[PDB]
Amino acid sequence: DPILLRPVDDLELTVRSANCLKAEAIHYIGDLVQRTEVELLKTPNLGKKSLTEIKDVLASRGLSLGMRLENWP
Amino acid sequence: FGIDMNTDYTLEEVGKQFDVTRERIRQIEAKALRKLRHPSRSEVLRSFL
Repeated sequence: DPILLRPVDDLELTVRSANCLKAEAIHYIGDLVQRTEVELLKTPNLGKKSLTEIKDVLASRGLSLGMRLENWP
Repeated sequence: FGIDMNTDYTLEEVGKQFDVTRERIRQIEAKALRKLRHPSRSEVLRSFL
């Protein structure tokens, strides 16, 4: 899926969520959807509203969370 | 920028329009410029250069 390997900037995140995501060593949207919800919840400064926005925008873009990904990279 | 109207204004001349200070409008404009550089709102614009 070509949309998975795009940079995480294409999601139009806010300053807080994008800075936290870059501080958690993730640079691919496929990596972001690969991680489970609890793993992103445990990371510091990632609360309910930012994760809710991420879930909503991923669902609106056709993606989701916790999808099993093979052959990465 | 004088879009769909007459003469464009400077930072101070639009300060009286909104009562905001000159510096904040320079930052208000700067953030407006910052939003449009992002993808998904700049793909078609890049075809004009």
